[PDB]
Amino acid sequence: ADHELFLQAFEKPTQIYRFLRTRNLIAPIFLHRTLTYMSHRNSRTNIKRKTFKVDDMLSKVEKMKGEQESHSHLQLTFTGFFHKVTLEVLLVKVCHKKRKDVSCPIRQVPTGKKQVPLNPDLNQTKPSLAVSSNEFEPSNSHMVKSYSLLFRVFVAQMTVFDKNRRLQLLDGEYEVAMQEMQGPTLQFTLRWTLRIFYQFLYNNNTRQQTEARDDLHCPWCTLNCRKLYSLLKHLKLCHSRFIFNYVYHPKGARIDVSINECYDGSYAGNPQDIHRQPGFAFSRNGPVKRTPITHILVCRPKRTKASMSEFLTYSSGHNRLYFHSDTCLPLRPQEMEVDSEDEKDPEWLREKTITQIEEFSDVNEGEKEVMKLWNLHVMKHGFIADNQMNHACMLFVENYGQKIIKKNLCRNFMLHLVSMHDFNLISIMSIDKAVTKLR
Amino acid sequence: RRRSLPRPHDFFDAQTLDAIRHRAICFNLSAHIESLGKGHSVVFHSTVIAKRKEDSGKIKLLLHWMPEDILPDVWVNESERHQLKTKVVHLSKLPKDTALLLDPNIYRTMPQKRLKR
Amino acid sequence: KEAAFDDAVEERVINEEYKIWKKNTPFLYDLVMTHALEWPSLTAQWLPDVTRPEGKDFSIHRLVLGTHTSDEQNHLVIASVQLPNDDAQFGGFGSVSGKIEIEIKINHEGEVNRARYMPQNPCIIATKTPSSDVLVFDYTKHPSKPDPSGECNPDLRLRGHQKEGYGLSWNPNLSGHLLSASDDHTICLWDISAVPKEGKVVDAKTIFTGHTAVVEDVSWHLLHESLFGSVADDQKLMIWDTRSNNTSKPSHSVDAHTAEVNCLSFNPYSEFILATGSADKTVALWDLRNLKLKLHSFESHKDEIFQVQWSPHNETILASSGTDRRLNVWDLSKIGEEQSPEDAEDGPPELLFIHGGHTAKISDFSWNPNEPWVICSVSEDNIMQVWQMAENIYN
Amino acid sequence: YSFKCVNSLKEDHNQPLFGVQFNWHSKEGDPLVFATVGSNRVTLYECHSQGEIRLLQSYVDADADENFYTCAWTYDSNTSHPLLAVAGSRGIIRIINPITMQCIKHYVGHGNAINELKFHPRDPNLLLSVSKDHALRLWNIQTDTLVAIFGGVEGHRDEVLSADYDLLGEKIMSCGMDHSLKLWRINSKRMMNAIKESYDYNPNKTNRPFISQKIHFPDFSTRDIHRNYVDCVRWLGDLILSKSCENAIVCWKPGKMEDDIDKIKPSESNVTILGRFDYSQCDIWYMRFSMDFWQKMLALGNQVGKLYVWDLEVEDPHKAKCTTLTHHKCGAAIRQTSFSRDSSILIAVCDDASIWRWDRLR
Amino acid sequence: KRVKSEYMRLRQLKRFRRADEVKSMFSSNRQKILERTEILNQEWKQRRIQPVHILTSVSSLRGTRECSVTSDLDFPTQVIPLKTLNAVASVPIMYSWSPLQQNFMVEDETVLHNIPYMGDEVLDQDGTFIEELIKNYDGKVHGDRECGFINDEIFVELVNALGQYSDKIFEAISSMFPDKGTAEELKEKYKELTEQQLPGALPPECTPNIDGPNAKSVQREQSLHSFHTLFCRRCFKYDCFLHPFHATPNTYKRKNTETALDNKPCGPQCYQHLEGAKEFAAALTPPENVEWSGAEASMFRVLIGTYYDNFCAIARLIGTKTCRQVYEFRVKESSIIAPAPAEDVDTPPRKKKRKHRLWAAHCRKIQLKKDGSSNHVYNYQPCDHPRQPCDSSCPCVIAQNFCEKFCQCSSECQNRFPGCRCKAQCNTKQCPCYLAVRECDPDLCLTCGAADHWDSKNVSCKNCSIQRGSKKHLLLAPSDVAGWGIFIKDPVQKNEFISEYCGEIISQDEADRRGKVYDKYMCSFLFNLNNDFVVDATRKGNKIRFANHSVNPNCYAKVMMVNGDHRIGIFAKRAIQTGEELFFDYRYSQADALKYVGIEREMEIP
Amino acid sequence: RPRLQAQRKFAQSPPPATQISDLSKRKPKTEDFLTFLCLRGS
Ligand SMILES: Nc1ncnc2c1ncn2[C@@H]1O[C@H](CSCC[C@H](N)C(=O)O)[C@@H](O)[C@H]1O
Repeated sequence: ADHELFLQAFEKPTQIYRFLRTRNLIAPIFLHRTLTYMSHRNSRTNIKRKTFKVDDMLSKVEKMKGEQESHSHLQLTFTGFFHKVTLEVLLVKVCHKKRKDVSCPIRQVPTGKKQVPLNPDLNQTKPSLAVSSNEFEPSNSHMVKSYSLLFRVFVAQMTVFDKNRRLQLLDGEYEVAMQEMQGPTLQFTLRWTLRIFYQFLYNNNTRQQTEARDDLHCPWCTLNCRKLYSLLKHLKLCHSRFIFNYVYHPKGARIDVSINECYDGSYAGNPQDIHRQPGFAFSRNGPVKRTPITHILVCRPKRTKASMSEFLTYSSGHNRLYFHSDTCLPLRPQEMEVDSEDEKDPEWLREKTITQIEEFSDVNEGEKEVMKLWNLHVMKHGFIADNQMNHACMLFVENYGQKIIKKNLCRNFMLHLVSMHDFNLISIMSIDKAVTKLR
Repeated sequence: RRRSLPRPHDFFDAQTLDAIRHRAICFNLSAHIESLGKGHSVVFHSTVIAKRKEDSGKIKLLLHWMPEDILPDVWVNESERHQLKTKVVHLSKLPKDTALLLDPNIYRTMPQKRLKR
Repeated sequence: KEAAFDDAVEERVINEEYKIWKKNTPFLYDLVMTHALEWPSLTAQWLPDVTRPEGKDFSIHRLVLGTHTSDEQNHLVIASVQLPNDDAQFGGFGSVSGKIEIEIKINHEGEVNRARYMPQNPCIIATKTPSSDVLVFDYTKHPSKPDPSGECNPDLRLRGHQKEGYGLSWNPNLSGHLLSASDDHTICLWDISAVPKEGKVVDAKTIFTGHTAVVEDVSWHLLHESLFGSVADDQKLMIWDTRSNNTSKPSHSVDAHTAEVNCLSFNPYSEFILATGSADKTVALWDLRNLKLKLHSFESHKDEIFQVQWSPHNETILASSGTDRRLNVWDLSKIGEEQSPEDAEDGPPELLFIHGGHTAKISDFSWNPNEPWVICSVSEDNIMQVWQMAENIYN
Repeated sequence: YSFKCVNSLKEDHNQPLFGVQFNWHSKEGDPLVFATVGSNRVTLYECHSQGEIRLLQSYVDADADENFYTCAWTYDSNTSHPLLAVAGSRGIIRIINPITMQCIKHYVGHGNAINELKFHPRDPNLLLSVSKDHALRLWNIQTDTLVAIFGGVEGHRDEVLSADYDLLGEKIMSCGMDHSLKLWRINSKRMMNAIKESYDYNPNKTNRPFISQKIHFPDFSTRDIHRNYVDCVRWLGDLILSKSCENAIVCWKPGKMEDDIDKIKPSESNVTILGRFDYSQCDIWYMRFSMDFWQKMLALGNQVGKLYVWDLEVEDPHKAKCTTLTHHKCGAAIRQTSFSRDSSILIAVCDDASIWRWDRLR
Repeated sequence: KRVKSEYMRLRQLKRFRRADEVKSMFSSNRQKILERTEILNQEWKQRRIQPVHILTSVSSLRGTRECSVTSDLDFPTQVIPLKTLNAVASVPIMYSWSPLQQNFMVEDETVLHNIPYMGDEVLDQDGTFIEELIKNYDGKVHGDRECGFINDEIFVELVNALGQYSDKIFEAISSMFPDKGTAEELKEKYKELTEQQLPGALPPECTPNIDGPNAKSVQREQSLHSFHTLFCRRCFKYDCFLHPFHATPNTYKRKNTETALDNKPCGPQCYQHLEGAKEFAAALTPPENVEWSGAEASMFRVLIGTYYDNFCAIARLIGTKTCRQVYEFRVKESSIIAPAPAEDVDTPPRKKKRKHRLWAAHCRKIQLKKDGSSNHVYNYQPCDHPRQPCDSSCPCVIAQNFCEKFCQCSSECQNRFPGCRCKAQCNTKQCPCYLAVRECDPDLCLTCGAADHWDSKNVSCKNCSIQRGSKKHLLLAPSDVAGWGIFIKDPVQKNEFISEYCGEIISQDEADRRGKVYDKYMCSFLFNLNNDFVVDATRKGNKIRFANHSVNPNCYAKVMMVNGDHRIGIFAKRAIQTGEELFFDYRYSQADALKYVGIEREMEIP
Repeated sequence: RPRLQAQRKFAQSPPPATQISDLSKRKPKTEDFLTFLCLRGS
């Protein structure tokens, strides 16, 4: 026997939330400090009014006290290389990523290539220069990112501005290790001009014993819950893929986890796109139609106090997707209005009456033809009452008058009226009307 | 409810489980989040970068970290040598503008190419 | 292309996150009510007038939307909403049948992208411009049932624009004045205060062009009838003053974020402050007198932002939305406030709770001026949501 | 003609396989690639010569304990790609493109489990599906639409587990649990009108859903041909090749000897048997058979793996052939046979998840 | 028995005769095989197909599963990581069914014609279930174990082994071949063979069609004999699928005074308006120049029974007849035939001031006391024999049902009701039809308006919907409890109509026979309809069958009689909004209900 | 009787308790342990 089935069953809940840890830490769907039971965080009480005439003066004072960075022209002189040759450099200006830009665009500005010593030895020095133009202006360089420098011999890169647009460099000799293709390097200079326990429950005959550490931090979403009650409540709220039951450990608390028995609400988007083939499913390139639904989960919670003893959904809409009864085919929301797929005269019974009438022995097609056609008509309109059939005969003649006139079946059709009157269904006057309309 | 209520169709199909499974392998063999990253943080490994000589005898050092998710390379003091070899940055203090590059399932624009704006 | 595989995987991820958010709603919100629509709406602006029926514990609200139909005729729509207007308003809380109604539906040529009503007369709403012409609709005259006999024959249409636009704002101080943006790099001025003649077409009063890229929003100042700010995609917003008789010389030469900026809004309870949001994943506020100086920028979003809303019930409460699939409320009172590392790692101190009740881009959102805290948010996924914070964060 | 082989395979998952079909649409000189179905994995295989069988990437529906019973090859008219259609016990038909190694289309609508499928030899985008709910589903792959059903009580009254087209693709013969053998004619005007409308339907084009129809009434029915459950059918010109667990394959046609196969009305119920073959140990059902493309030779698997091979000619069925080929290690059951475009390669299925390849000595 | 050997020898002689037929057919079909396979091969050679690439692995294979295929002989165990194709939301189990909005009687032949498949595992532990299943019909199977089936000549020659001794020979042949199985049918078969014909696919009296070229004169009853034997009065449709043909013909009286034949000149072509002809007609109240053909005589013999009085209409109907010759032909026929009685009754006394109330009061005592203790509700069966006029031998009386219009009782029989007196939506306790748990039949209930606004499907008269067939809009969707479910797209109020649980009307015995396999298959569809019929909906029906049952259902199903037929009606127990699965209590036996339908939707919430 | 029998379709015929490192034992079940406690977590 193997327990790999248990691990596989619990791994799907595991890795999902483990990746959601990174996703939410980078991009929180909600602030954890703002949770009602996580409210021990966010100690900044809302008590201030913050009149709009205090931040402008403070910002002006900060701007006056700021502006630490200063600049005039950037210059640099090359010393040489070293290996265990003419050199080319470039100037790059980077603009921040715009809507039409997949990433931040980079635009390069050429300069004058020069020559550098081909890995000179010690004391070999006995003039190459490159100067930058003072083209940095607030209007011209408003949209650009921090500038950078290109070096090629064997390519290297290094920026100039810091995060706050301040100068990151200085006038001095630089020893740069070159990222070719100790080791390759280049020389030059620059110038200016409590304890808890865990348990896993599934097929409880046997299980893998577990222990717990970092108690206040969730094993999955690594959230530091400073309140023991709030830890279990957050586990319940954010980890429906597990069922937690609390037992008081002799040396603290204990939580036993178990895979969810039902775990409903797996999909909540447009139900029409659940069964659709790939490519056309979850497209969202253009608007898609879905049935109107209304769902409410919070109206006015009682807001009870944080009580440990507590540990031991309205919806009016179509919601689920509807399928065609005849074909078990999913129904389009736009086709939903008229796709009743049920009417009084199914085609199969239309063929059934024909086949059964024609199949019988002691009767010929000369009479079976009208015997078949009358059934077709009456079952097409589904007459029930006697006064309904009095006009059912009339509607039969109305539907098939030209066809019978071109067919000349009046004498055979007369047998139908005789049977009608023998059952008192068709009156004497209605007998003639089936004849005048026949021609 | 009752004893044998059926389980609704799980929208998280098995191939997505395989994708997250392989992501777990790559992140366990690349950054060691559980051990080195302490679960909630990502370790950044610095390398040997250029050293600049200031007016004083001490040389201002430069360090660029291997993951290079969103941080720009910034100059450091001489004491940073052998002290800032490995740093651990929590996912929260990583920049909120360009840190998505570590893995593109962490965040992406769902409409991607938008027919409308 | 590996984009489709990642898109499907992240679709399942966003489904999982939506589920997790949904089960966390009772201990996060005082009110969660999500709705689905037949067609998506790109406009979410609460009507100012809200009726309060007596006896029952809920009030009747009205909300302006717009059908974005990709197959059939689009319709201008006004949807009513019931909200628990009672202290003890605990099926749901009120009538269990009509918490969402579609009572008003008006034919529209093309979909609605950014609809903004009149403060002076909410019956008049402009559907912006999925065309070269801006249409005017008076929902009182139009029938409740949408007649499919072509367009609803809008009362007035405005000339001046060439391509589509997503910026719209009516003058809060002067009657019948509108400004709107477009991809034509231009903002057009309209005077809808007096249309006595026939034709039912009002030309642009004055064309405004001072930006080198696409303009995407424009708004008037609430305490300044003549001073109105404009924002464009050339990493530059610009404040314009009328009566200057110059269509290219701004009143104050100013510059916006380092990247594309798409929204601009003023706070009603002040004379100077102004806020805007850009595609640089940042929302920054400016001042009418401190133009050059930078007060603060908000760095909670991760994608482009094209909607900003000052809370009408407060002076220091702001909100913004974007393609980040998140809705952020800003409390300027707590700007730069010191907090413990647990509070900081969740988010910046000035950032209030980040709403996450959506599966697509939040097309538009607004706060109703009747309840002290009330806000809806729409999306292209037809996900209509009205949400409220738990009182614990603002007492 | 005599087959010899020293080779065998076995899949690790060990549950029984339920069908193999060769990619007859492969061009001249292409490697012999055939599909295998069963055990929640679609295992494609490649064969060139010398007994070597090369696997292709298997597609597994690990979302549930699905059991697979169906493989069927086809080609895309628009892009000239080899497509494979797979259906299983879940009543779900899956279309997987091996060129991209990823599925493209799935189909839902089956009320119960699905047995083996066959593709239309004339229109590649048409797929006929048997079902456990006494129904017959035909599909239009080019538009993903559902076309007329053959599922009424007037059709089969129990579990349908076999269907086939003729050589020209004009009539359909199927058999079920109720021993019935019924004929549906594709060449009937209603049917090609429905097919043409299926190729002409796009969901975005119109709001009205594609109006399919129900074909309850076949053009023939019979029960006395086999006293047991008939589980496999094939077409031999106008004749029917049917097998039931009376340990005998039989040949017969509707109507009398001179009765036309096209003018025979459904009222006529005359059945004439003009051929029968015998073998041993046909106790367990689902023991299907198939011919080569040229129909010159026939084989049928056995539960001990005996392969009774017979060459088909104009000779008398009584002494048509008495050739049997068997390997000492093929004692497991066999439930499906398949041939290449030529008679060179014969490959069958087994119960212990083993695959056997038989080589023709031509 | 040697009968089988003799049959085999005769079949061998026939096969020797047909050895050329089989050879020629095989050759001809092999020609078509070649000519229709060569074209397919050439079509395949015409176009090109992209070959499949070799096995490859993606970078995600490290976390993905890997499979291996081993070989019995010396071949490498090739391995390949699996490709997890995207899953789909499979629909729940369902069984195909022909849609209809009415019922369909199914013959009760005790032939299995299949053996349903079973798990094949419990049979090894206990395979007695299939034995119990087949023993209910008889310890047999379709085809039995005879293993014998030959041609007609071989079967006849099987008796030829003992034919020189016939009854014993035919019995031996029947024992040899189960196709016939009886020596008695051999007499009819031999009579047909000696006649070298059959009754024929036509009237047996040498006439293919009465309206066909064989325009033979026939009597009135023979012409309508095939017509009336295949005409069902109940459903009004020829060859009914839910009523038997064991009924008397249309031997009923009629309002003979309707055919007044008012005195009016019919022109020169008139059996009247001629002194001798008019005098003869008055007495019956020159010879024809044109002799009427056989068709004219046959149609006259039929139309006389309907239109005795006026000759003009009869002449107008018969093409081969003239009204001027009508008098002469009538004289000749009455000389060669006999007239008809055309019975009618007067019944002068009548009173409806209080007699309706008195009869209604009388019906209540029977239906409560005399019908509540019967413990059975027999299926409606009209009585058409005067052997018990409102007595204890009329099927409508012993079954305690009502001798309605469809019963051949007296026109003023007290065993019938005058319909709905009330106009108050026919569903309150004041409605006699609702009181008698039966839908009001429109031709009698002129108050509630069931016959009013026939084209309207929104009748203000509740408790007549099944007669109108105006079912509400219902939508199929998977059920959260088990299998499929039925969901309504519109709100439903108190006691509003939902579609009838349509199915197959079959006898109690046949329904119990089907229940034996339904219990094993777990997907049962049988709860009793009446003491004679039980509705089976596994083969035919509609979306109603998908409605499940819970301890607190949202609907109620009352088995109720409509127009002489019992129909299972569905009505909502409480107001149900859009998008809720319909549940109605099955009135199911508690033990077997908890065994079958024991799944509950909502637990003990309070 | 031979045709009445049911169609059977076939022939008759590391243990010690572990901390949250055990969680790290189940996402990367292969491709190295990534921590020494996974071996103790097996
Ligand atoms: N509430 C319930 N829970 C489980 N099974 C149910 C049920 N209601 C009905 N059934 C089963 O379904 C059959 C009645 S027909 C009910 C609907 C249909 N069978 C379906 O599955 O879609 C019975 O045989 C019973 O066993």
